[PDB]
Amino acid sequence: KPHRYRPGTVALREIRRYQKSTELLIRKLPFQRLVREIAQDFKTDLRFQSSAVMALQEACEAYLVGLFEDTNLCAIHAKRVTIMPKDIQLARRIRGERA
Amino acid sequence: KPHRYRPGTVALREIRRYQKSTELLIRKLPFQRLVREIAQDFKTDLRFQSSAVMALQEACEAYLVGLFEDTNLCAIHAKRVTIMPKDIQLARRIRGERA
Amino acid sequence: RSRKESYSIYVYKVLKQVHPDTGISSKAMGIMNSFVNDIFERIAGEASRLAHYNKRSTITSREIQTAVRLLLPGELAKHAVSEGTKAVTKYTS
Amino acid sequence: KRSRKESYSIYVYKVLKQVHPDTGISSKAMGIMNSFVNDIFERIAGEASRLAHYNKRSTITSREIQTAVRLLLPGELAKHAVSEGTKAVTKYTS
Amino acid sequence: HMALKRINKELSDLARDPPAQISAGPVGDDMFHWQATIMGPNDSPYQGGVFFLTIHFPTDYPFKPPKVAFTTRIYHPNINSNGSICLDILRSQWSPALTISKVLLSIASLLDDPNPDDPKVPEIARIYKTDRDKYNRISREWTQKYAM
Amino acid sequence: AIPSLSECQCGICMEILVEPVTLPCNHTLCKPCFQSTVEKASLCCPFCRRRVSSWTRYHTRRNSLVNVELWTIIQKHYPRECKLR
Amino acid sequence: KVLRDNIQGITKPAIRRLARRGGVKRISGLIYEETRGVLKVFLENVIRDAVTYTEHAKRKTVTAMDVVYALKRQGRTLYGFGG
Amino acid sequence: VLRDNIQGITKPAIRRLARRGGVKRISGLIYEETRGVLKVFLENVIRDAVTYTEHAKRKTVTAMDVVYALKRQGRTLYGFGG
Amino acid sequence: SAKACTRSSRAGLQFPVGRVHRLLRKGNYSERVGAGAPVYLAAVLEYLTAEILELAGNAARDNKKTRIIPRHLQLAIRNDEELNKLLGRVTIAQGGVLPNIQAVLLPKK
Amino acid sequence: SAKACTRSSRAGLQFPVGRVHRLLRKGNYSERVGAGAPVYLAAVLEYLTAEILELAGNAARDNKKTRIIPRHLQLAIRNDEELNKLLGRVTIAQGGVLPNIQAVLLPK
DNA sequence: ATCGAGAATCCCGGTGCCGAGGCCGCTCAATTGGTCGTAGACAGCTCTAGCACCGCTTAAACGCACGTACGCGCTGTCCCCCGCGTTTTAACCGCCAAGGGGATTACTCCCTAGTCTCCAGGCACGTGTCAGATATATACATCCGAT
DNA sequence: ATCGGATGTATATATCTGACACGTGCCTGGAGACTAGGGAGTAATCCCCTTGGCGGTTAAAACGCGGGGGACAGCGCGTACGTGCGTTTAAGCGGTGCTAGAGCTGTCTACGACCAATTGAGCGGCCTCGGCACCGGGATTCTCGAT
Ligand SMILES: [Zn+2]
Ligand SMILES: [Zn+2]
Repeated sequence: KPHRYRPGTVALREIRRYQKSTELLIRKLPFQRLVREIAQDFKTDLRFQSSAVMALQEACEAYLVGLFEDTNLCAIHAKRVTIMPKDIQLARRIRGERA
Repeated sequence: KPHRYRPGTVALREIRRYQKSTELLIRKLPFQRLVREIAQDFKTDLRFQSSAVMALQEACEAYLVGLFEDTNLCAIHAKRVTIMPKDIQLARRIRGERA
Repeated sequence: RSRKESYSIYVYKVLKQVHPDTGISSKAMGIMNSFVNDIFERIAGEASRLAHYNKRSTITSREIQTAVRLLLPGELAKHAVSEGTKAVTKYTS
Repeated sequence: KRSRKESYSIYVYKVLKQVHPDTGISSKAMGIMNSFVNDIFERIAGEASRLAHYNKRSTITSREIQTAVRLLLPGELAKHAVSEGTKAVTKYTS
Repeated sequence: HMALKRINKELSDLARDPPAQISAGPVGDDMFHWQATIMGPNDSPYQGGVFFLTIHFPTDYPFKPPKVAFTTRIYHPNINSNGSICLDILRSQWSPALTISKVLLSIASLLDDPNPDDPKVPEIARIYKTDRDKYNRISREWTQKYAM
Repeated sequence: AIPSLSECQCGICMEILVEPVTLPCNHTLCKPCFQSTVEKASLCCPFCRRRVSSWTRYHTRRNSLVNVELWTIIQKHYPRECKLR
Repeated sequence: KVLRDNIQGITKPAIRRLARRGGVKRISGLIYEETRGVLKVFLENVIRDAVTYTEHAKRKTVTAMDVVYALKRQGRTLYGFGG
Repeated sequence: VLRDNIQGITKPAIRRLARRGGVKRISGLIYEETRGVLKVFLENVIRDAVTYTEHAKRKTVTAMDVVYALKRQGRTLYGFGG
Repeated sequence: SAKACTRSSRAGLQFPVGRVHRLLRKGNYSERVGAGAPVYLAAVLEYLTAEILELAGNAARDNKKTRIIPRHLQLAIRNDEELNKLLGRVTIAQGGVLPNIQAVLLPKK
Repeated sequence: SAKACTRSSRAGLQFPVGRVHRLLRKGNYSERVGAGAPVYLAAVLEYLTAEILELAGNAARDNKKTRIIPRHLQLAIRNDEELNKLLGRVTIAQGGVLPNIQAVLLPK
């Protein structure tokens, strides 16, 4: 009686919707708190301009999107549709981050 | 009665022998001819110093060695031991050379 | 407050020359200004390095032309060189 | 006679004899050492000049070189190089 | 602190068996400034020469080398009018484990034979390199008109 | 055989060895002397003059400077003057 | 006012949204920890250079220009925040 | 005149490079792709080398030009000058 | 030319010749600066800006809007091949990404 | 330090202070150069060179050799993690490759 | 679990060669001394915005239940690189011969930094207004179970 | 191979709001005429080395065969993750208050640029002897078919 989609269709719909738009995808306050926590280790009692946090978030989101774009290709290369940590490690090693 | 090594045990010997040696691997005159034929297209009647040709050869060898290392990593990732052109294409795409 | 310089007016004039009807927002102005600064820095630095290699101590038009040839890809290089040569020829007389 | 050419060969040889009293170096490796020294000098000088220009300044003092060293070299190398340079400057001024 | 204790122990070590043809002592109540008298080596053109030198200890020791200055004026390839000695041990490879006895014997050895590798003033170094006889005579004249 | 107080000392300060560090050249000295020398002296072994900056650079990350195998023994067999200093 | 383990603020739905934008159809259950670790490493690397830049200039507030300069130095130029 | 010299990169000359790289078993289609990518890389380097040579109003490609081109491409080389 | 009007108009350029010349002269690039370098540099900059602005305007017209936004600039830069190769490492804030899905992921027919 | 002696010896250094000063002045880096920057730069350069030379000498002595061929330099650079990170993109002439074989390829 | 024959690799010893380390002559760049325009270190004031808090939403996150589809291990087939032996091909070393253009020096000129004076182009500031984001209500594309 | 629900996406219309485009003051930087000096264009010349060619020998490339091992196709398990609903949580927006600190301005002194004289640190050219390259001999050490 109830109506529900097969596994996968909602994933494709979400992919289309998120590639169509441009808004940010990480909540602002948790990311700001994480950035402040990381920064307070290097030098205590720091202050952040309202634009530095936004620039950091933009850079991190772009880097993560690129990393997942490469990870999808890495996963598809092995006759799989699921991404797992070994794919991320292989992509990072090839890209030269830790080679 | 003839003695034949098992398939895949001379390859390891070659790897061990070549990783410990440092000479150039490509013949000098064929590479000189290739470089001259490539360069004469951009500007006719050019002259090459020997040092420039040697530098080109050694840089090309280093680039090919790195590319084959990445290709071997990609091939091992896909539960294989052979290396195939799709591995080379994937490695070049991840490295950003082709994109 | 003090004077802060930018390429806003020139970019707006170029846009009006190309597209008479369309308009441009502030974020696009920032992006275009940053891109122009980046390309200017790249070209000027490459020209300075090219001048230093040849033991010369000046940056003439030909060094900027060679820097543009080195930096930009094959298809854009021809048009950029043609535009620069045309501008120099018109300016010199 | 050929024109004069400049290289860091003699200084590298002095350092090598300072660390290894009985180990010589080949010319093909002396060239590599010279290229390494030139590349590191160029990197540090360019970074320091860029840093000086970003603060609307017109002088490359020891502070700019030190911050460029901190930015460029990895952690332990940066710490050791900063300590060595500070010691050298202190010894030079006094 | 530790520097004062080391000064006291090295003074005791010098007292129990002083080195030959060299004797050092503090100027007064403080231990930072010392004066030392040294006799010239027998195989030298400085026969019968007695030399007075002053050494100053910094607040930290032995981690900085003490500053040495020859009181008199000598004609030696590694010495100037200021009395400072161009010795790599004195500025370049000074070690905390090294004692003042070692540096004093090194200075005595430099008196016996000089080093032309890195002289402070090279004019008298090449003077030494040119001819031995007239360098010997001028050094003898200097040490006779200065040390005696 | 256990080493006595005569054969276990820091020659730099001529004081009883405390939290020592052992160089590859088999020369041992107490840690504060090592720190002050590595940042302020000539960055070499004061005894044999061997460049050791690579060794300390490698061992600083993992905190393997101290030679506990001898430090613990010296502290255990000489509790009195270790408590005094 | 110390802050502890705020890296958990990058929740699983945010990582799934980022992967969906990146073009991933199905995600394993162990991806989240690896993504958090990579993000932490990248943030540390960028913020160290940002703090060095703001400390060479004798200030106490990091500006967006310092972040842009650090990103450019690391090889990832960013438009839209001056330069 | 010279043409069709790309075959100078022989099959053993690529097998040796693969063995140095750490490859155990090789397919049969790798050689053509390797020749293609090597040709692309050589063209990319030679374009900048020829530009450097022509800017200085010269006619010989000095190794310094090759080193500068490699450094510009992001593959700095040590040993031949600089 | 008649050397009576502005230097920017004297070369048929909308970018400022004087500002570029001052930036080259005082930018710590070389001891001397030629008289023809700023004109060439300004012409190149104007050409590149005009190309990107034209592509962005076309993308805006395709999307039925009339104000250029960073998404339009990102689309224009990434769609073209020459500018994509030129701006390989540039990250554009609030620019989104090209819409694409791999062929394997799409459902079977 | 006491004056009236060469600059390269006042700091106890081995690299030339004057040549580094001239290069900084005439390298188009900045309009003015301070008096203390060349000493710090020369000290850093000499420290890095000493590190690389010491590692290369150890590598050469491991092979029963009394000369440092470029292969020893490559081994010294690659083996150390910090120098490898500093010189990741640099290619050493005739340096070969640090020997390694994947565990899967080895026979069982 | 092993014995043993056959093949690749390392140690060792002797012989010869060429290039690296030391030395000499010399020319030019670093030193030292002195003078002078100015860069920034510092004290002081201003006023912006970064931080802190409080109250109210409702949007996103968390937990859990259910089902299915895909990662994975296993099995079987075939075909294709690997190891080896034989033969043809051109690389590599040494040699000779020539001339081209890379490098250097000398001469001269005109291009551009530097100076001062004059004026207008663009930046900070302010204000009117419509492009677009939003709400609201329909038309159509598409997914899923089952004939 | 579709049919009909059912969901979500796509489409047509009012609306109102704040960011975009334009008017204005003016002042700081850009433009114009003149001067002097050195950096670069141009002509001659030397000789370094790059291109061209021959002869030989031989290490490497080309070619063909036998075959074992690896790629790949298919199948069954079941476990992990997609999908959806109910509930709890902290992000988000508004509104206000406070002050730490970025930012701008006047002083003037110490640090650095500039230039003449000079000599010693450093570079070009020679050379010789020892560390390294090469060859012969044997001991060492994996390897594989046979048990
Ligand atoms: Zn001690
Ligand atoms: Zn020792």
